[PDB]
Amino acid sequence: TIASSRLRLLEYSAFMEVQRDPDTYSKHLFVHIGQDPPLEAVDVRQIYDKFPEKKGGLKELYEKGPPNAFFLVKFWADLNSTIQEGPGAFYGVSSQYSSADSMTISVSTKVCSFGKQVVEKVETEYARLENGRFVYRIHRSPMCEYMINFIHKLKHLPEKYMMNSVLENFTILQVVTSRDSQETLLVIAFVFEVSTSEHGAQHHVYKLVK
Ligand SMILES: O=C(O)c1cnc2c(cnn2C2CCCC2)c1
Repeated sequence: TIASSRLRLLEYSAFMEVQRDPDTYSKHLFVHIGQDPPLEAVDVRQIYDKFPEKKGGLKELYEKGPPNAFFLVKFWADLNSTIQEGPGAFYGVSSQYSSADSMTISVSTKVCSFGKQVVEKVETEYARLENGRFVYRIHRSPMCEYMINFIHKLKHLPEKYMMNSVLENFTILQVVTSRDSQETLLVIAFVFEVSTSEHGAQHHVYKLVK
C-alpha cells in the first residue's frame, strides 16, 4: 500500500483501448496497481543516479520532506500486443487517491528519458467526500504523443533485452502536493523493465529511506 500520513494511492494504470466496433472495446494494461503489508526499504541514495534531474528532482524533494511520502515502484510492463491496435486507439492513464482530510491536490508527472525531463503533466484535483473519506480521480488522462511513440518504438524492438536497455533510462517521477500550501503529500518514483512472465504485468513497492 502506497500511503503517506496525508494521502493514499488507491489505483494507478497505464493502458491502451481499441474500439473493435461501436459496441466493443478492448483494453490492454501496460502496468497496474489496484485496491496493509509491511514494505521493504530501499535507500534513496541508491536511486539518485537513476533520477539525476536537478530542479524538481528527487534529492531536493527528499531533503524538503516529509520522508514518509517517498515510495519507489518497480514495474514489469506488459508490452505484449494482446489486442489488435487500429486507427483510433486511446492511450491513457487513470489514477485514484484518498485522504482523511479535504484538500485540493496538484499532481505533477515528470516523464524522464536519458536523465532528461521530456514531458511534464500538471493536474489539479478537487476532493470528493465518499464513504467518510475524500477521493481524487484522474480518469483516462490521455498519454502525450511522445509516450505513444515511445511504446511503439519499444514494441518494434526485436529482443526483450533491447527493450530493457531502453527502459533502464526511462523513469517517471510523480509528485503530489497540496495546491495552496505546496506541501509534499506523496512522491512515487517509477522504474521499469519488460515483463517476461505469463501472468502479465507485475510490480514491487518499496519505501524510500535515508
Ligand atoms: O503518465 C504517462 O504519460 C505515462 C506514460 N507511459 C507510461 C506510464 C506508465 N507506464 N508507461 C509506459 C512505460 C512502458 C509501458 C507503458 C505513464
